[PDB]
Order: sequence, then C-alpha cells, then structure tokens
Amino acid sequence: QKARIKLASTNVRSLEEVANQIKQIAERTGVRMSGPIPLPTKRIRIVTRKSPDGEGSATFDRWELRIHKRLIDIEADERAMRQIMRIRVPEDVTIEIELI
Amino acid sequence: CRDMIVLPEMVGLTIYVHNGKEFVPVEIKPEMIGHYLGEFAPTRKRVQHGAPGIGATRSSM
Amino acid sequence: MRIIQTTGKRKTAIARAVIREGKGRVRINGKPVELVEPEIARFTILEPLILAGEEIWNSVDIDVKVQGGGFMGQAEAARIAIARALVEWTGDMNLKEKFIKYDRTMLVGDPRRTEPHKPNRSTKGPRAKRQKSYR
Amino acid sequence: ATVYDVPGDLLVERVAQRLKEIPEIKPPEWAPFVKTGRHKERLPEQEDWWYYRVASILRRVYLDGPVGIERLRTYYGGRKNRGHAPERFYKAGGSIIRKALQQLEAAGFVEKVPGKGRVITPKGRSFLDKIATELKKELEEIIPELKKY
Amino acid sequence: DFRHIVRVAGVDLDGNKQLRWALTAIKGVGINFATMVCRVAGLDPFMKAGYLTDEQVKKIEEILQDPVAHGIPRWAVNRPKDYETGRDLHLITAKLDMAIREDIMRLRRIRAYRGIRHELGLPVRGQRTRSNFRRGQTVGV
Amino acid sequence: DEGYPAEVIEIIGRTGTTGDVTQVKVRILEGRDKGRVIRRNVRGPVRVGDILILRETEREAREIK
Amino acid sequence: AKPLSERFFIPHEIKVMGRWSTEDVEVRDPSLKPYINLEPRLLPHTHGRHAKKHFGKANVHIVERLINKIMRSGGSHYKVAGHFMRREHRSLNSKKVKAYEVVKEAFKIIEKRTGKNPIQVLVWAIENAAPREDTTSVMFGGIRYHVAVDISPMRRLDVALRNIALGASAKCYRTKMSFAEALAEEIILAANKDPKSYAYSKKLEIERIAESSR
RNA sequence: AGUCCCUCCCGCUCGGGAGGGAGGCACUCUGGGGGGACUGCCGGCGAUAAGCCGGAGGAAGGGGCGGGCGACGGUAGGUCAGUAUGCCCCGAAACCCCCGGGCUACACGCGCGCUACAAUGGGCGGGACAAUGGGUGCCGACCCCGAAAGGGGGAGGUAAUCCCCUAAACCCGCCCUCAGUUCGGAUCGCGGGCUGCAACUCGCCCGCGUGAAGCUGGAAUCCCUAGUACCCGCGCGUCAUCAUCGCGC
Ligand SMILES: [Mg+2]
Ligand SMILES: [Mg+2]
Ligand SMILES: [Mg+2]
Ligand SMILES: [Mg+2]
Ligand SMILES: [Mg+2]
Ligand SMILES: [Mg+2]
Ligand SMILES: [Mg+2]
Ligand SMILES: [Mg+2]
Ligand SMILES: [Mg+2]
Ligand SMILES: [Mg+2]
Repeated sequence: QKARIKLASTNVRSLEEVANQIKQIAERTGVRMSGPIPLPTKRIRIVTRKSPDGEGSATFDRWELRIHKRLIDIEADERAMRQIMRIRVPEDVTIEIELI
Repeated sequence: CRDMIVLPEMVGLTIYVHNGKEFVPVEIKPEMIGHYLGEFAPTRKRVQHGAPGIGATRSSM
Repeated sequence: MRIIQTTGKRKTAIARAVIREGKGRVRINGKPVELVEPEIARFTILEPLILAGEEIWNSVDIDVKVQGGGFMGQAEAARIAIARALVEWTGDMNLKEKFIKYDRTMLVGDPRRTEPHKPNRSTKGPRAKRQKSYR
Repeated sequence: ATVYDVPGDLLVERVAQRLKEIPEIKPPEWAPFVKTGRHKERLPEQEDWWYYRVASILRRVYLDGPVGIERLRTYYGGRKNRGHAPERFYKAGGSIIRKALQQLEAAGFVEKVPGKGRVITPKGRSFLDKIATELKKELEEIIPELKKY
Repeated sequence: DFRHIVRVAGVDLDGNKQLRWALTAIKGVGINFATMVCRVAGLDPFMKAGYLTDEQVKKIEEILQDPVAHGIPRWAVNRPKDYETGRDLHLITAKLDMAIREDIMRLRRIRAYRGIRHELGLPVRGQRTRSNFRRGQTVGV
Repeated sequence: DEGYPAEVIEIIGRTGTTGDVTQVKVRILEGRDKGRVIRRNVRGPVRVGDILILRETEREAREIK
Repeated sequence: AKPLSERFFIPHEIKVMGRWSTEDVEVRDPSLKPYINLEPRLLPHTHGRHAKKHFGKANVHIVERLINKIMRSGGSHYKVAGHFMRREHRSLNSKKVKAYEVVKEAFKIIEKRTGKNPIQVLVWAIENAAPREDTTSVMFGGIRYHVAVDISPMRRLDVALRNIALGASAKCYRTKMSFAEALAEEIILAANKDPKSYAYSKKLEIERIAESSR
C-alpha cells in the first residue's frame, strides 16, 4: 500500500525541484510521506596521461562525474497517485516508481 | 604443427618441422615420447660476439 | 537514572561513550580496560581516570564502542570521549582546568588528517619522488 | 564470567588442554605430514598442534557465529615471503578447518544453520564459559582490579 | 651413552644438534622430510642426536630405504613416478647425483632445447639474458 | 676548568659563510671579570635569557654590520 | 617468562611509566636547567605536536626525547666507528612500541646495577656528554680551515642525546649484546666519564679540536 | 543508547553477558541549506601611510591546509605510428587476408628498482585494529571432495541491502645464540594443476629435493620541513591467463 520513488540526476537543482513538487503534492492532500532521504553520491573518476606522445615529463588529468540520488516513500492513494503520475521531470532526471 | 605431442606410434619416422624459414629433419627416437615437436627445431642461431662497436662504453661515445 | 553520551574522533577512528552511575567498571568493546594490550595503548586510556582521582573513578561505570582506524588511533579516541564524559558528568571546572594543563588535546581533539598523494611516485607519498639521474 | 572477561591466548591454552578428554577429537591420519597453509614454510613444531587449532576454531565460532569455511580460511592466512619478490597475503587451506568443524559438530558443541554457517550450541557455550570462569578466578588473585568485573 | 659423532647412512652427524636438524646433513633430506621420518620412527624431533642407540639408527636407515612402505605420503618423496620403473622413490647422495646426471644426459642425447641449454651453460627456464646473468670480464672498445 | 656562565642580553645578527652563526652580547655572571658585557659568536638557535658556558673570557668577536 | 603481574601492570599515581618519580632529580648545570623538562607525566608520547612551533621542543619530557632519538636506523649517510649501519627494513623506524620497551628494559637494568634512580643517571650522562665549544668552517685558497665559536644550550642537549644513541647503536651491531644492554652500558659509562663511552670521547675530541683553533 | 517481551549461558544468580522480536532517530553516518576569521581586539616597530613583529580568545590566525586553472611569446623542442591534412612516392604491390618465426638472442657498458648480507633477527603456535575502490561477458556467500594449487553444486546482488573483505607491520609463549649459520634463496631435477583454439621457442600456481654471490659497500651522488620523511600492507588500470609498474588508499 506504499510506493517507493527513486530519483537520480547529475544536476542537484533539478532533483530538488522534483522533490519539492512531490512534497507539495503530498502536502495538498491528507497522506503521510517519509522525507526525501539523501543516498550517497556516485563519483566516477578517470585519470589519464595528457601528452599524445611519450616525450617530456608525465602529467595527468583527473576527470570526474557526479551522480546524486534521493529516496522518497509515500503511501498509495489514488487521489495523490494520479498527480505524481502526471508531473513532468526534466530530461536530465531519472525517476522510477514501484509498489511495496 | 610445432605444438604436436610425440606419440609412441610415431617412432621410427622422419618429420620436417618448420623453424621459421625452413623444414629441418627430425628422426624420432623412443625417448622422445611426451615432448613437443618444436623442441627439436631451434628457431635462433647461436651467438658468436664480435668486437664491441662505437657507443658500447661511456668513453666510446 | 542519568545517562550521558559523548563522542571522540582521531584520524578515521570514531568512539561513542556512555557514562552513568556505577561501581567503577570500564569496558572497551566489551573488554575490561585492565586487560588492554599493549601497555602503551592501555596507559593512553587510563590517564583521564588517574587525573580525576580514585573517588570519582569508583563511582561511575563507562562503556565505550569504538570503530575504524588502528589500535593506537582507537585508544586516543576513547581517551577523548572519556575525558569529555567525565567533565560533563561531574560538571566541575577544577577538573576541567586540570585536564587543559596536562593535555589540551583531551578536550579539543586533533584535526590532523592524511595528505592526498600526487604523481611522480604516487604510491609512496605526496612529496616523495623518484631518484633523479643525469647520465 | 564470560569469554569476554579473559585474555584470548590463555583461554585457548586452557581449552586445548581440556579438549584432550573428548573421545571425538582426534587428529586425522595425515596430520603428521602437512603444513597449515601455503604461506608457511616448515611443519608445526608442537606434537599436539591439532588440539590448539581446534580450541582456537571453537573460540572463533563462539564470538563470530554464524561463520563458514571461507571466512575462517581468510582468518588463518598470513604474509608469505616470495624469494626475490615482495611479500604478499594469502589464505589458508581448507581440509583442516572442515575436519575440525565436523569433529566439533560430532562432539555436540556446534550446529549448522542452513545457508548461513555454524553456530555454538548451549552445551558448547556452557563448556567455554565454565573454563573462562575458572581462569578468571585464578587470575584475580594477582590482579585485584578484576574483582569488580 | 652420549656420542659426539654418530654415523647414519654413511654420513657423520653432529651429536650436539637436535635430531631434526642433525639429519639435514644428508644430501636429499631437508627439514620437512626429516621431521616426517622422526615422527614416523617414533622419536622426539627435539632430542639430541647423540643419544641415539644402534637399533634406532638401524630403524632410521630402514625407513630411508623405502619411506612409502612405512607410511610417508607419496607426494612427499623427491622422485615420484620414476622414469624407468614407474614407482615412487626417494634417493640420497651418490644415487641422487647419478640420477640427476642421467636425466640431463637423456635430455642431451635427443638434442632437445633444454639439453642444448645445459650444454652451453645458459639459463634453462626462460630468463632474459641481455641484462643479468653476466659472468666474465669487461671487453674494451 | 669548568668555564664561566654568561647570559645573553641582546641579539645582533646572523653571520658566517652559510648564515649558521649568530652574534650576541653577553654579561659575565661569575669570575674575575664578573659584570662586564662583551660580544660573542654562537652556533645554534638562541634567544634572550639563555646561558652560555664560556671556557675563557678574554676573546671578543669582531663587530659585524 | 615475564610474570603476569608485569604483563598487566596498573598504575595509580602520575609518575614516569608508572614506575619512577622525578621529584628528587636535580640538574647541576645552570645552562641546561631550563631545557631539561621534568614535569610529572605518566605516558611519554606526545604524538609529535611540538615540532611545528619554534623552540617547541623545550617543553617535551626528556624520556620521550630519548625514545624519539633511538627510534632510528643509525648509520645512513655517515660512518659510525668506521662502518655504515643501514638497518633498512628491519630498523626501528616508526615503531615507537619497540623503542618504548627498549628504554624501559634499559632503565630496569640501570637501576639494578647501580641502585640509583635511572633518570638521575641519565641526567648525569647527558651533562657529561654535552660539549661547550665548537667550530665553523671557512674556505681560503682552496683549503678549509676552522674557527672556534660557542654553542647554545639546546644544541648542546641535542648533540648529547644523538651521540648517546649512536654509541648505543654501534655497540649492538652484529654482536651478541642486545640493544637494551648496550644502551644501559653506554649511559653508565658516560655517567662516570669513562673514555670507553662513545659520547664522552666524541665530546673530548670536539672540544680539543675547537681549542686548538682559536 | 535508554524502555518492553522471549530464549540460552556463568560464580546459581543478589548480579553479569549474548542473540531474536517489537519499538525509536537519541548517537554515528549520509547530503542539502546556513554560521564561523576580518590583521577584527591588545602592546610595540615603521611615517602618523603601506605593512611587519609579539600576545588574548578560539575548532581554526595571518594565501587557515591540500589541489584545478599556466599571460604576450620563444624553444625549426616531441608527435603526420591516436585522429585531421598539403606535397612526393607504391598502386597488382609499399593495399587487404591466412600459417609459421621475431620483437624474449648475449663476451660486454649504463638508468630505475626488488631481495639480502641477520638479534633494531629467523622459525613454530596463539591474540588485535582499516580505508579507498569494484561487481551481470561479472562478484560469488554457504555445503561437500582434496595435503596444497585446485575440483563439483550453489543463496543473494543491476547494489548505503548481497559479494570482493576477519590486512600487514604490532603483541604473548617456546626453539635457535653470532655462525656463510635454523642467515640468503639465486640455479637446477622429479611430480601435480589453471586460463586458452594453441603453453617448445615464450605464461602463471603448488609439493619434495638442491643450496650460488653476499658479512655494511671507493671516488661520487639523490629525496625530503609535519600527520611530512622512513617502515607496512591493500584497491583500481592494464586483464581470457600474467604486477618487483602507474595512479590512489
Ligand atoms: Mg600516504
Ligand atoms: Mg593470524
Ligand atoms: Mg624478509
Ligand atoms: Mg618543430
Ligand atoms: Mg624538430
Ligand atoms: Mg622489448
Ligand atoms: Mg630495438
Ligand atoms: Mg633461511
Ligand atoms: Mg614452456
Ligand atoms: Mg655476518
């Protein structure tokens, strides 16, 4: 009777906007929602040699990509379920919903 | 086929194994059972060193 | 039924201590503090209690849970937590004054951490480098 | 008194001495000729190392059960000298630990939890705790501070 | 009783050493194999070698004659699966030396790669030879 | 045979080939010339109030700028 | 071997290693008096928080100074008694526990052999091993000459400790004597002005060279 | 952690421990927002300016500490064998495939390292404490077989959930006692395995045996200012198999 929502994006602000929209949807209805839980960030780190050839001193680049995550639990209410089913997320945010 | 294993039924024959540029003759003896053919066809020539040339020592450069 | 909790940190070691009224029993991860080895580690934990005195020592029971770091790092974190718990429990500033004179770090902690490594012989350290040759 | 109240090595010594009275604990037939792991170099020197190993395994199961063969193998590994190459860590073998656990189960000291490993039975818990209590009674004669615990 | 010199299997053993370490003077016997034979014979490996009796020496030599028949595992002997008879054997001193020489001679007769490497006095098990393995004198330019 | 103690009262400046020596003014505390103020050369870190043990008290270092 | 009363030792008073009190130890030399710290303290391990500030080593207990001094290899890039001593991977670098044990056993031996407080003997030794005059080098015409100068007290203390440690290290290198015994022997010899002490002989040589070049 | 319930141990239980279930967000942690340090306060030097030196309080004091970002130009410095591209050449071979060799040779000179030359140790038994990262062509707990390397089944995991994952240096007890040795483990013999279409040239692992030089290093010369240097192991990259390497912990 509860739904679990997982959010992930490479931009923090869009994630915050989507979470706030879900929070307000839950607020405008009588329904209990466990707050957005922040899960640990994913860091993808790649270290590469800079020069194309092998002459000279060795210097390195450290490229990094960060992926943020959030977790939200809400109880399945059809009046509130339709609203979150129709909210539109930006193209740089991934959302997945499941019933437990 | 340099990686063929010598078998007992091969004893008594003569086989020419490629060594990179030519086929060398091998006469199979009974004590060769269990070895690869390539073990009897060397691929490199023995080394007989000449006089060290310019750049072989610190003072020769 | 007073219960007081305190925390201590030392280079990736974390210690959480609970102090209450008791008979004088102190345990580190369940082991009596008198059986802690080696000796240099045991003396690190016992200093705040010895400074406090025998009367205070025999009137309280302390239980400490510590994780992370090494055997010397865990001893110091437990020492910090025990000192903070002692000063907060009895709440007298004469004891607090005595601790600062003997060792300031007992109450303020140690903020040192490892420095990240850099290229040119990265595995050895941030500043160690490969031997240089010219010919 | 419990296991947590005494030093580990002294308790292992006492338990090893006591375990020789149990008819179900017997070294296997290949015991005289083997090393205790690929990282070792020479055979064990004590003529009764089997009982020491069994006692150590029993105390290990008491504290960290349920636990299986692989984790115990990790526990009994160590550093190996590799000639001209740098030293490295390696695990231990499997036959010794498996045989010891089977003998302990036959003696009624441990039991098997499916999919999880082996845990200590009440009989074995009493067996260890009684020896620990005796050792602590002896120990506090020379360390008066242990009477509080 | 105590003897400062004891001869076993044609080798004179120190009497002040422990038996396990004393027996290692025999070529073909290491520390592990010595401990095995000591345990099989029913002798404390830590006893002095100088307290041995004649019957014990006879027993030890008999064990060294055919260890497998006396309960030593087949994976512990120094020549398992013999090339001629096919049995599991343990060899010591002159017989060991002549067996090794015979193996190398067999490799040499069939003109195998390892035989040539043995003949030329060069590394046999695939080492690099450009940098190390240098034994000689500097050549000038 | 035991030297004479002196007390540093003023620091003048660094000197020496590699800046390893400091020039100081000291006051003799004991002996024939007790109370006199003379300048000396010292090797090692030093501050006002330290006490030196002079083996003799008749040599005076040349003034530096 | 070691009695259980010693393996599990519980102190109850603030004293050095819980075994020796420094209440009656006196320093005769007026120059070294303010630089030999003798405040009461149980565990001599300050975790190296003093090296940051200038003159910070003044307020560090002398026993910890000795422990840090012997926590080394000994002969890395100059010869001691005619030999390099490169311990390498079997040295006492960063192993402060082993150095602690070595110093403790050395103190036990010292107290047993002489019947006095070990800290007092150590103080006497460092007093006897500290030089009072040194020299600096000048270059003229491609030749190196010496000029005599004076030594500040802190450098005196540092040199004394280093020489004691070096002598102890040299006495136990590839011999049958152990490190603790060598340290005790070196301290005892230096306390009695015996010429067989490495530190005392080094001090005599330094002072002679400085004197002969005023 | 405090509170409740059930079960099991001990000195027989006044007391003291361990699991499990309810229950909670206290503490740790995770991640968004915010505060905090400014030569702001005090005393000197300097000019009364710019600043400098020394103290108080403070988690932190004077670019707070560690990184990223390298101006106009030069070096005919390296790279057309990463990719793009002018000219010149081959254009039925200098283009495209397949099999076998080589880059791994070896009187010798040199760079960077690993292991040692032993007691500031070697061996055997026992006792302690991590972090960074990675996993579906994969990580694999748990059970069984084998002395070891390994073999046969196989839960859970698309992961703060399951796994790699109970590190070593360190501590306790016994043997060895200054010796080319119970130091060192190069070199070689016999046997057992794994990856792979293929292991001889030319792979890695295990058992027994064998036991080289080396007893501290000339003239010269390198790195490093604090959680730094020294000592100790681990993760990832490369990768079917293979780490004395690079980058990190
Ligand atoms: Mg580091
Ligand atoms: Mg272990
Ligand atoms: Mg080693
Ligand atoms: Mg150019
Ligand atoms: Mg050019
Ligand atoms: Mg090449
Ligand atoms: Mg080339
Ligand atoms: Mg050895
Ligand atoms: Mg091959
Ligand atoms: Mg030697």
